[PDB]
Amino acid sequence: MQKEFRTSAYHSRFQTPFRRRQEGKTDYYQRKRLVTQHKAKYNSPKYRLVVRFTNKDIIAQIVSAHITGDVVFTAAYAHELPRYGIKYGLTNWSAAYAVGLLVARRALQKLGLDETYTGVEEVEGEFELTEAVEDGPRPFKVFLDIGLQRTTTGARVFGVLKGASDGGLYVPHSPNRFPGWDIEAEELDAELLRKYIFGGHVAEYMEELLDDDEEKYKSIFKNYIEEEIESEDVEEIYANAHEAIRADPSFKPTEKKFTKEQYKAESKKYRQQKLTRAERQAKVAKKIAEFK
Amino acid sequence: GKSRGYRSGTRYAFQRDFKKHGAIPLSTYLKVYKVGDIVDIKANGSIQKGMPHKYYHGKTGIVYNVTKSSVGVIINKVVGNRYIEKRVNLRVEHVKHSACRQEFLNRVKSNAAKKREAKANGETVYLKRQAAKPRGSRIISTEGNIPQTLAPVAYETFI
Amino acid sequence: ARRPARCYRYCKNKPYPKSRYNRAVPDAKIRIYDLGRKKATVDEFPLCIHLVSNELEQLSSEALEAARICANKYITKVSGRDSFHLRVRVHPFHVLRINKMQGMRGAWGKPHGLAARVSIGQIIMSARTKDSNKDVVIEGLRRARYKFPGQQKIIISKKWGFTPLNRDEYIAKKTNGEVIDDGAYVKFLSRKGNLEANLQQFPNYQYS
Amino acid sequence: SDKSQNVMRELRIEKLVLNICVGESGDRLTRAAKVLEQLSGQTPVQSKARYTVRTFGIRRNEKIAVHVTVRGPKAEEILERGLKVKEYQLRSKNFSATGNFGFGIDEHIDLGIKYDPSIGIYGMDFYVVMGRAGARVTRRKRARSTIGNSHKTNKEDTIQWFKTRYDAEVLD
RNA sequence: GAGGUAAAGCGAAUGAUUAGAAGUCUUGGGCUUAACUUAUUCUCAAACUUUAAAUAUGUAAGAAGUCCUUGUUGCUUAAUUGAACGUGGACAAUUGAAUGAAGAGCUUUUAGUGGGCCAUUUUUGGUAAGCAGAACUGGCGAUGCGGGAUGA
RNA sequence: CCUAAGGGGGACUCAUGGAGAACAGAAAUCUCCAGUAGAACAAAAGGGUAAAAGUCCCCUUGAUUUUGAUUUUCAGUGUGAA
RNA sequence: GGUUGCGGCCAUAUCUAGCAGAAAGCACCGUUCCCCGUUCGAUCAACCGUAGUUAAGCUGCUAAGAGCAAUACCGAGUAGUGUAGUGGGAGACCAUACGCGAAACUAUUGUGCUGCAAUCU
Ligand SMILES: [Mg+2]
Ligand SMILES: [Mg+2]
Ligand SMILES: [Mg+2]
Ligand SMILES: [Mg+2]
Ligand SMILES: [Mg+2]
Ligand SMILES: [Mg+2]
Ligand SMILES: [Mg+2]
Ligand SMILES: [Mg+2]
Ligand SMILES: [Mg+2]
Ligand SMILES: [Mg+2]
Ligand SMILES: [Mg+2]
Ligand SMILES: [Mg+2]
Ligand SMILES: [Mg+2]
Ligand SMILES: [Mg+2]
Ligand SMILES: [Mg+2]
Ligand SMILES: [Mg+2]
Ligand SMILES: [Mg+2]
Ligand SMILES: [Mg+2]
Ligand SMILES: [Mg+2]
Ligand SMILES: [Mg+2]
Repeated sequence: MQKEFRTSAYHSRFQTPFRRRQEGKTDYYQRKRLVTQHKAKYNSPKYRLVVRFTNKDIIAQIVSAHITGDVVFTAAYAHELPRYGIKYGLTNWSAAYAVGLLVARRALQKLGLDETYTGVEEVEGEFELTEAVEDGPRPFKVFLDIGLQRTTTGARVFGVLKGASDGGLYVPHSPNRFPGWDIEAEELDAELLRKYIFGGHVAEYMEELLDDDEEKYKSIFKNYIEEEIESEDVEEIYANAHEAIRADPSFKPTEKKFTKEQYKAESKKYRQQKLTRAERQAKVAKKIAEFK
Repeated sequence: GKSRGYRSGTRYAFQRDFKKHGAIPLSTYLKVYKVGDIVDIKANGSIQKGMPHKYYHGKTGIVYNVTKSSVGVIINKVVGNRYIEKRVNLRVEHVKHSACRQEFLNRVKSNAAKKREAKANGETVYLKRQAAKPRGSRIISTEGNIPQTLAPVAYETFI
Repeated sequence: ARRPARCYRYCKNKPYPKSRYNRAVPDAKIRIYDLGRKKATVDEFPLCIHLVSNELEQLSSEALEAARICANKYITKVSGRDSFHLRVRVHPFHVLRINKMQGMRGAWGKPHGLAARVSIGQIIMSARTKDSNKDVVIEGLRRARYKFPGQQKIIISKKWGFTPLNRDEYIAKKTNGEVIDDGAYVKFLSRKGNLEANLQQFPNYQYS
Repeated sequence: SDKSQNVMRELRIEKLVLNICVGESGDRLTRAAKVLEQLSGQTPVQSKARYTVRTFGIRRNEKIAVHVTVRGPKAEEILERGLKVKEYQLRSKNFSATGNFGFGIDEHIDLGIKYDPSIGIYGMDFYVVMGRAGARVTRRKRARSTIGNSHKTNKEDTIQWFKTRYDAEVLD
């Protein structure tokens, strides 16, 4: 009764979007605004702090874009944190802060700007930007790229922001998206921000849940229970981790249990292979014959 | 009433290519232009800022100025009995590097390499390009290729 | 009313069709393009005879109507109304203009009539019939030729009816099960697409 | 693999939407909103007419209808309270091809709430959107995709699930 | 490099359009007609189009070039990065396609003119016109001479 | 003609069709699916635009100051506009 | 080789209908004290990685698949066209000479390639 829509003309005239837009992964509007560089700064690249959250991991990368593809400068993942002493809550706002601090320290070590631009060595939660030192190189400038993730006051991407800013990178930002920002009275409550930096919210949940719902405390905070980690010593886990991250921010790759060839040979066993033209012609001939 | 507006007659010139509408791929914004570069001008209809006039659509020129998002291009236009130097400000979406530079610069590199190697081998080489010359003599073998005789065909109607 | 056709014989202007730009255009005199037994199957009328243009020219809708009527009347009178299927292959889509119906000021004309722009070798009329009805169909077209200006040729087609296949390739594809009826026309077998649907639609398909 | 008796293929209610399309604006619509807030415990939202129709007495952007969306156990409670009014007998023609179903009560006191002369009686519309786990794929911002054909909810599956879960009847 | 005219296309979008056939009417009436849907069919577009010429058109084919080394700045870079302009060094007449070149470049000053017309080809209005209006070129005007008997 | 129909940011996706829901029916409101834009973008027409240039929301005055360069029409004068 | 993050070109990558998927990743998935946003913790925010699952997403494979791309003793040196004649023809138009040269059609083949970082039976 109604016209069939998916005609051959519909498919012929359909213009498919960009591959990574159809994947729903790249916002090319924002990407153009982030990447495009002043034409009189000819080959000087703009550096992005790409911050992406998965269900289990925090990915922070410093990236510059080129015609053949993006090039990673350094990268810090949340699963590197256990090396530094954070094994649980690998997606906290505080885990985000630690990852941002780690990527900042690693980038500055790679560049050579360690003694200059140390950052906020005494984290009190105050809003601060990395100021340049007179008669010295300017701080490494990086712009935050949160991708498709929504901008909300209290979001974890700005946790990675705050960690990277305190780590010595100059990343331009405002404090009105941090946890503890009073929108009515436009000032930042640094006490609550420091709480979030050192897992204060998580510790308060532990304390509030333990005396109200012990069974839920046992299921949600199992790993802490078998690790004998209470609320009062939650903060120290981060406070030490910070210090260790500043002590040795260098990247240590995981020792690989197999070689590239072994990985490839194992994976190739589970990969279906395309039928040859002759094979599918033979299948067609067989189906015709069995159709008589 | 005659109409001679800025974009008159650009109905097809300023159209996007079929199945090529929408966002600009970012290699356009990643290319680097220096003063003295030779660039083609091709208006992109989806960017209306910094758009060239229809005369410069399809022209090639020299970059003379580099600004935040644009380049200044020098074009020579015939006005009566002489050329006038025109200075056009174009956003980089309407600009592309000219491919004639890389070919001539490659012939320069190849000539330098051939001349130095010929000097190393102690011989001489001629570097001037040559037009296609008439072909030389040749012998056509007919083993397996004995000439087939054709004739004009009679008239037929095929409808 | 109507000027002599000589005033509009030649394709001097660009095509001027009905559009959103000219709207008050009269109708063509020809409205019927298929006559005779238009529902006959392809196998019933193997012989095709064409009236072909040897002119780059314009034919009015009035001439198209007159020739259609003349050919139809003669062929139905001599051989019966169901012994043929006549098709007029040119549609008048070009609007002629008339000025008088001051001086040369504002002389852009008003729609006056419709004409078909025909090329050299363009088919004007096609008549599919049986072989035994050749001389009749030919004389029907030869009479219709008088209603047209210029030179036209009566050409006996090499093909089966209104199909694009010769009278031997059609028989080969018919005995090979590659042709099925579609009412007045046929559908041909394709070696592309869904194999099962192709086989179902052409059951007698002797695959090689 | 691809086993139909998988845990994640379980049908369950996504949302229940309660609609009262009072044809006018003002006191009647306000009292209908009061009824909806009473039943659901949630502030309802008023919908405006998309265009003007003189026959129906509505105009564009005039607040006409009121509706509310409930999810979870509260949706289940309201749905079974309404199925009591329907005496657990829907029609085969109450289920859409996409696996959703709906019915409409005519008096809101049949649901089991107290009647007030000031409020009056409003009829009400119930619609239940069915869905399995993984529907977040079609609603999330990043990497949004479509649901595979086998994981989709359809009319036959929804009818069978309704008959099993409510011991009710679907009048074919 | 650019182009969207000729051609082509319409079982490709838009718009126009001839004919049957098979289904659905469940939201048309009296087996029936008419609607739609599906696969087909005839014919079209200066102000339609996926495609797309020929002719015409932009740029380049070096010494003011290419490569190597390292100076200036308040611009620019996280930078010791660049941008521009440079010092110093190497590559010599096949110095980097053809053909031609009563030489190239530059300046001042002033006359007449600012009714045009014709032919081929492209082309608009008009039934057409030794009609009216455009495109490119060549002519007449401004030009005699041989031919078209005669004739811008 | 417009204090937004200007500027910035964010969120959302349009025309239309199908299948469903009391009154409710061809057209009210609700839901899902399909939907390359077949919608919309002040006004002619053409071009352009889909995580937007469209719809809705938040904040605003870059519709500000200074005087040069350039493009179009062009005599390479003015005006307008960019 | 698989996978993820960020990409380049932007369908050989899209679309429809099926099937398979080890490891890790990704994902769905669980919860609402806290920052935050909603008619609705569905989306968005936060928390746990603890209770579960490859069902879906994703990836690959299948189809005389639609589409798309490429190629060509396919059509066709056809249509068109630059240049020429005191060529033909009443004309409409056409042929010839020196050059350039399509589109549809037909057939065949293919169905993402790839850069940086990290990771994995
Ligand atoms: Mg954004
Ligand atoms: Mg174009
Ligand atoms: Mg503007
Ligand atoms: Mg004319
Ligand atoms: Mg044009
Ligand atoms: Mg044409
Ligand atoms: Mg074509
Ligand atoms: Mg068409
Ligand atoms: Mg004078
Ligand atoms: Mg004068
Ligand atoms: Mg005068
Ligand atoms: Mg004179
Ligand atoms: Mg003379
Ligand atoms: Mg003489
Ligand atoms: Mg004479
Ligand atoms: Mg606007
Ligand atoms: Mg605004
Ligand atoms: Mg926006
Ligand atoms: Mg000027
Ligand atoms: Mg001006």
